Amino acid sequence: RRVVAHMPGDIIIGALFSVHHQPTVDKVHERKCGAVREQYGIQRVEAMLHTLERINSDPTLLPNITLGCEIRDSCWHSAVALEQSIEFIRDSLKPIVGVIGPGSSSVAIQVQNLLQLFNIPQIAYSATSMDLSDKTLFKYFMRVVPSDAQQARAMVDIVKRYNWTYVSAVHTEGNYGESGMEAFKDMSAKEGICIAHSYKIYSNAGEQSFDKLLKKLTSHLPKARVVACFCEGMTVRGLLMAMRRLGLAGEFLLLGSDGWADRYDVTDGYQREAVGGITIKLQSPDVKWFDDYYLKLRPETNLRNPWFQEFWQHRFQCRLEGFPQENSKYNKTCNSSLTLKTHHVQDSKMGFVINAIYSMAYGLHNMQMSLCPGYAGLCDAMKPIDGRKLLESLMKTAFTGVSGDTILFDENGDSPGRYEIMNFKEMGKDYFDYINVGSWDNGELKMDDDEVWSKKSNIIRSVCSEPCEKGQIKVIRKGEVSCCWTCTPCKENEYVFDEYTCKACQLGSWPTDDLTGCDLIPVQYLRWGDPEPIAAVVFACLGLLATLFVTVVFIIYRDTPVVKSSSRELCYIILAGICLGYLCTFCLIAKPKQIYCYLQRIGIGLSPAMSYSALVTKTNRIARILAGMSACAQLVIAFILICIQLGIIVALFIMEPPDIMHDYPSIREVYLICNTTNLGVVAPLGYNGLLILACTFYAFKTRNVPANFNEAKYIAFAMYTTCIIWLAFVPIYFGSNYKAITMCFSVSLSATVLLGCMFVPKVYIILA
Amino acid sequence: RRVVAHMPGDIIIGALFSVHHQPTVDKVHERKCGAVREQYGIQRVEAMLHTLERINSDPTLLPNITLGCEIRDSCWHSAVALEQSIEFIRDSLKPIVGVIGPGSSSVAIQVQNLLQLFNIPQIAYSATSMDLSDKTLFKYFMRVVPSDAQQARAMVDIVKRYNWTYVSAVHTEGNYGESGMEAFKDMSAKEGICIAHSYKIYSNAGEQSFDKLLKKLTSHLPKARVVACFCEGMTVRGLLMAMRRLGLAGEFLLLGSDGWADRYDVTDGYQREAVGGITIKLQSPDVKWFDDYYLKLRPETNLRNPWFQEFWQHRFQCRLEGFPQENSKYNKTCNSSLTLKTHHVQDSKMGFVINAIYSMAYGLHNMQMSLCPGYAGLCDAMKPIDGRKLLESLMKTAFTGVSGDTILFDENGDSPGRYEIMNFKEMGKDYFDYINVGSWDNGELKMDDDEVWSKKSNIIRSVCSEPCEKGQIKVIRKGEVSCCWTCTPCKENEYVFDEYTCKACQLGSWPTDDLTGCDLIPVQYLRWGDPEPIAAVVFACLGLLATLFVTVVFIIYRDTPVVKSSSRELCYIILAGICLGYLCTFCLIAKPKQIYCYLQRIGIGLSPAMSYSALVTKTNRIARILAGMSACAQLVIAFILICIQLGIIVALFIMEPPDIMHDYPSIREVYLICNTTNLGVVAPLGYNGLLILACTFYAFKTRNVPANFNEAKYIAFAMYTTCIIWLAFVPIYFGSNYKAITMCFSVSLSATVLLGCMFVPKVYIILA
Ligand SMILES: C[C@@H](NC(=O)c1ccc(C#Cc2cccc(F)c2)cn1)C(C)(C)O
Ligand SMILES: C[C@@H](NC(=O)c1ccc(C#Cc2cccc(F)c2)cn1)C(C)(C)O
Ligand SMILES: *[C@@H]1O[C@H](CO)[C@@H](O)[C@H](O)[C@H]1NC(C)=O
Ligand SMILES: *[C@@H]1O[C@H](CO)[C@@H](O)[C@H](O)[C@H]1NC(C)=O
Ligand SMILES: N[C@@H](Cn1oc(=O)[nH]c1=O)C(=O)O
Ligand SMILES: N[C@@H](Cn1oc(=O)[nH]c1=O)C(=O)O
Repeated sequence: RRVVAHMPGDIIIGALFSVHHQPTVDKVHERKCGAVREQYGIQRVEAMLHTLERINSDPTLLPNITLGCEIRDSCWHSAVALEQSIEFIRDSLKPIVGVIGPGSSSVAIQVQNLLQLFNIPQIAYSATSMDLSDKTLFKYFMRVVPSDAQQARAMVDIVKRYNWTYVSAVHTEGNYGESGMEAFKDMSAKEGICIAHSYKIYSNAGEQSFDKLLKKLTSHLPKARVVACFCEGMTVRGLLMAMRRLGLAGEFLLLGSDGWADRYDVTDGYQREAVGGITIKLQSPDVKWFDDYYLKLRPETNLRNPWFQEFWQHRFQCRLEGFPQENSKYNKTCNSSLTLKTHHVQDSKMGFVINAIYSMAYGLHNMQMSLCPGYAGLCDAMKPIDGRKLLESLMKTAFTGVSGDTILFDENGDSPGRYEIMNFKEMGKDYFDYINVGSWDNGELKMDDDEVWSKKSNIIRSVCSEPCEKGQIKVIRKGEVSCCWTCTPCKENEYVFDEYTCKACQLGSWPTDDLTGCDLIPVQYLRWGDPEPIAAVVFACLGLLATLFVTVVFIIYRDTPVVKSSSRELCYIILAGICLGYLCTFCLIAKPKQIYCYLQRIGIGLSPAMSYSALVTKTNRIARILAGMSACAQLVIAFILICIQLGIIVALFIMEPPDIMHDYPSIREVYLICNTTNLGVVAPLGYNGLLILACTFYAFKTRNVPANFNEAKYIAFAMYTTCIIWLAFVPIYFGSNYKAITMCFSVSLSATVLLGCMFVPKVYIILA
Repeated sequence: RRVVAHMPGDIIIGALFSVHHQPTVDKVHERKCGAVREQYGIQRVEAMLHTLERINSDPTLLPNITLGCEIRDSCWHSAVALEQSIEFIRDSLKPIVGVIGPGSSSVAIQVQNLLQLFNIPQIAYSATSMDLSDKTLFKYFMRVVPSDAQQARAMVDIVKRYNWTYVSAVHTEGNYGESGMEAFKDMSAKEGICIAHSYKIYSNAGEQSFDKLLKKLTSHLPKARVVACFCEGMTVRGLLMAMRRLGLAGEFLLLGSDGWADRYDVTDGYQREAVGGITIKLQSPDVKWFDDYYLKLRPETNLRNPWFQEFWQHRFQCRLEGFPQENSKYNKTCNSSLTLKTHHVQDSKMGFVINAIYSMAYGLHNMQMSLCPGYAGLCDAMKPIDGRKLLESLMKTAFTGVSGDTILFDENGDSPGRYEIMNFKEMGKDYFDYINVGSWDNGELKMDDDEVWSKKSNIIRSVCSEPCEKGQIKVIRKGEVSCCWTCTPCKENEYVFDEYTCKACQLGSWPTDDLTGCDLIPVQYLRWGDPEPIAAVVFACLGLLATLFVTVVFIIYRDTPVVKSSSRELCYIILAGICLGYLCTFCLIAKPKQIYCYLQRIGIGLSPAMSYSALVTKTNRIARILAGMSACAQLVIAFILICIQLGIIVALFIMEPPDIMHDYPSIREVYLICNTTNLGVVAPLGYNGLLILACTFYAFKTRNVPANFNEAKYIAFAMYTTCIIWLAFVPIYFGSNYKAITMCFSVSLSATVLLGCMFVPKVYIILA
């Protein structure tokens, strides 16, 4: 049978401390546990044994009655703990009023399942899983530490503070690890953090299992550089040993938890490989009187602790020949000059242990005051200590702990606490230490960023993709996870408005330089400047000068035989036509307005009509007198021709209303032109074409008949050239968007011809 | 204290049956359990009590020693089971050699944790979670049923067979639910099934909790219509009651598990709400002799079962006045005419129970044979039955079950088994029943689709995304389950590369039919067909005929002074010019090849050079005769003019060589054209322009020359016409492209202009 500690008393309290290590993977069934522990073992046992004596000596708490204890070894294993708990409850089948719960959460759950049947309150000091907070399943359980909900919140705050997005998660198999990592996963996935892969491993797994786990961790090495470890000390140590074996010292950042905390025994020997690791340690100041008591302990004068001699041998590698447990495995013998002071560290959760024991004692005390106030001792009503009443008192108890602060239990039996964020750093040459780099308390994370990463080149941010919101490139998520994307450039037509989605603008808009939202593209038009329009207006002005010169010559030589046969009225009509033809050039090249549009249509439709309508009748009169009514009748024929033309124009004007249109030929450029349908343009052109065809027929009929210096031949030349000119611009016109400019050129050419291949001869004669 | 069923024997085997219901959420701490169960309670208790006596009577198994039992009630609760297991082991602190493990997995885990410390083999009959398969943690645990891995695989097969992609998951709090749903989630997400949201709920949760769960289920109702339930009977029943309360009458399909199976107690009264539900039942044939024994049981003659009278009262609502357990709560009394035959169903897992009991018997038998071969009974070495040897024998034992098939245990203590898929259907009016609609064995899912959904209108496929595999439209995801997508059309340029991305192909490329890929665009060359090229070739051919006719005529009268106007060599240079001018049409209008693009440039640049060079020299001789050298110098001057032309054209040829070049005007259409640069076309054209303008300056002088048939006038006509015609094609050429065709027409006509006005005057004379 396993050995246990004893201490006599009126009320006997139980305790489960992991004096020995967890049983090896091959020896779990035998249920024998390995090496003795100092921080987790002998220190806690001695702490309990001394705090009990302190309580007994102190008259203000639990007066006139002694408090005894029964310490057993759980070996940090659920099965060993269950057997020891059976040994506790064997008396129920001096009673154990309560138990100071085991370190592990899963072990605590097993022990609690057994204890709650016998109404034995269990106060833990390091059980942190949220599962134990449920008082329906675990009624007789309290703890002097907060749950790991707060620890998961702390880890996620630390991860988000450094914008770590793509992390890898490891948690120890059990209840602490599983619950911790479930909480972390929830809160991280909620707030943008993405987990590369969540792994699990047993603390007592072999070397090969840790090797395989680390290989899987390296499978996402370049990107996922931070491993959030909701792991125990031994899991972290296993990962460190794996890093040693496979040569991975110093490219992973291990974000630990309370399992790792401040422990030197998890990073001794393997300091080089855990440098930079960030851990979360429950805040607990060193208990000074415990150190004063502990450091003076000697193996000769300490008999009440059955594991103290084994601890003495293990710590200082030696053999004590004067004791039954010689343990001749060790080579040397230890002289009576070795002390615990050399290389002494007090376990971080010592305070909590003392608090837990006090939490019980005060509880009993409160019950003592409430159940029989008068008697200063174990009254008749107290002989069978009721576990239910003790649970109630323990629930409502409050006092001042060894640390100094007050401690209380909430509705779920937890206790308020804060965390200290620590970083494992290298200070000197071959000297590594834990450095306090921040705190976390009720949601607020305070952290120095100078002590950790004393440079702008910190650990490579655990991000699965560079921030791709640089210009036209858009984020596409490949299903991998929200946090691993690739990148596709969005085209110039479209704009990005929300991530993952870029859409095209309608027809006359263009994206801004920032490439968010599209604005209105500036509208281009006929541009009074520019070489082409200025050349057009130059030609138009020269044309106008020629027209006015010709009209002057005509009007100052009226009764000259040169202009005798030619109907003066017909000539007037021709000159007016040519003038308005030239004018509509300026009427075209301008800022498109309604007054400009309607006038340009009338001008273009009328001027050819007005010129050629009189021209045809003139040629007809000549051809008829050759072939051998008229005068006024000639004028009325010309006038009815122009009348039907004007009727057609006004009809088209009414049918299709003239308005300023914003044409969009391509996706980039926008122009404004006045709404003139295909029919709206081709109708005047059609009519004028019929007119010119009739005119060429009649001119060809006349051809080269002798006249007043033979005008007919020149008129025929002009008619042929003007027909050619009209036909020339058709392909450039009817399948493009240079409407106005080419119309300007066309009309200017078609008038210069007439004003030239007519009159200009006559002017020469006038000069002669 | 709780009552326990007894049967005396030499070896006592324990059992834990859920005789009563689970304690209510309010009465958990008191640890009192509710109403008595028939299928899971009295039937299993009576089955064990009868199977043991059957074994005792049978001499071939366990001869000469009797097998007793101690049956206890676990009330389907971990705490009650743990206290009853403590009652089992109390004697070890006549020994309980083994227990027939409790029904639920979580309860089995607690009991196993306690039992393995005392080396008591535990054979379950319905514990199915995978967690119990781990023999490191649970060494003394065996089961006569397969693990939940196979069941999760069965559910995944069922969901994938009906293309249910977007399902919602519910699982009962515990281990069976938790482990089952983890397995389902893993393999489903692996294959492609999608979980809308995974919910968890306690079996004994209040009505409010089930209401909230169902509200959350309906929050994803239109898209997630299938709920995969890894739940117990009571969880499913709670969901059905919730559906009744807030009005669901066939809106969800509940895909159940072993917990639901074919149980009537989960759907009795609430049949309308579970119609269409598909469940998975472990295959086990009904044990007939159990029914024969059970149906004859009376409360008067059955004393060994302490719960039988309570069961009698609960089943047939009545009171037995003739027994101490009157239970006066019931109003009426039971007449001696009530039999269990009325409305009798045997629980689905009866076979497994009897197999487990037989398994323990056979284990003991094998040990008895191996340890004490000679002695027919408990030998001296067998008096303290070692649990280790028993576990070993139980592990290696195999035999024939009640069903008929052989029973064996694997390395993990499991047993082979197969599943039956059942569907809850309505046959008659107010008549609902479970129908076997399939089976599942070692990966093979064989299931009839006629009995379920006897029509083409089955349940709406649980998909959150209408399959938009309709050619052009692609899939884009958006922060959520990579399972629900929005469909966006890709544009005409691009093709779908992978269903999540569509990319644009090359400049000269187009997507194929059904958007499978981008192929090469056909080239739309200048084909010999079509009206325009045919007309061009017609004109070229008539030009050739005219040229050859003229050259014939010219030699017919070669020296005659009538044709001997000027150097007759010039009037051969011009003929050659016209000929090769026409010949260039063919090399300009054919398939663009290297040789043909070589020839076209030379032809186009060269022909006008020679024609107009000879013309200009002729005009120079005429102008000299008017001004009043000539002789043969004019040939050399024409030759040096051609020399400068050929220098220029060859220089341009060298600077930019004609090759095969692919123009891309738009993204859709492509052509093949020779890469004659803009400079390459404007430079020879520029020179020829200079030549023609000057040839007119000279013609301007020669208007009125009385000469040999007055050639000068005709040449002036030709020169004016050719200048005009060159001017006419400016808009169509520079502008709407159509380079080759327009050039063909231009060169074809400009010759006829000369050949038409220049020469045939002389030929006219010959013909007079
Ligand atoms: C550009 C376009 N030309 C015209 O649509 C057009 C319209 C009118 C005129 C004229 C005139 C004129 C000329 C002399 C006197 C007079 F009164 C009027 C020319 N071209 C097409 C047909 C494609 O060549
Ligand atoms: C289309 C284009 N025309 C030409 O680039 C071009 C080039 C060559 C000719 C010719 C000729 C010819 C004429 C007679 C005899 C002979 F041997 C050759 C015409 N146009 C422009 C100037 C825009 O009209
Ligand atoms: C993380 O937060 C933002 C990310 O854009 C950045 O400005 C900041 O420098 C990052 N690092 C720290 C230590 O905050
Ligand atoms: C979907 O289910 C039907 C039969 O239920 C059958 O077409 C096939 O199994 C599935 N089809 C697809 C597209 O997966
Ligand atoms: N909360 C932890 C406590 N703990 O675990 C370790 O490995 N060290 C340590 O302090 C647990 O529940 O296990
Ligand atoms: N398969 C369940 C057992 N079980 O759950 C029920 O609801 N009925 C039933 O037999 C388990 O493995 O725990």
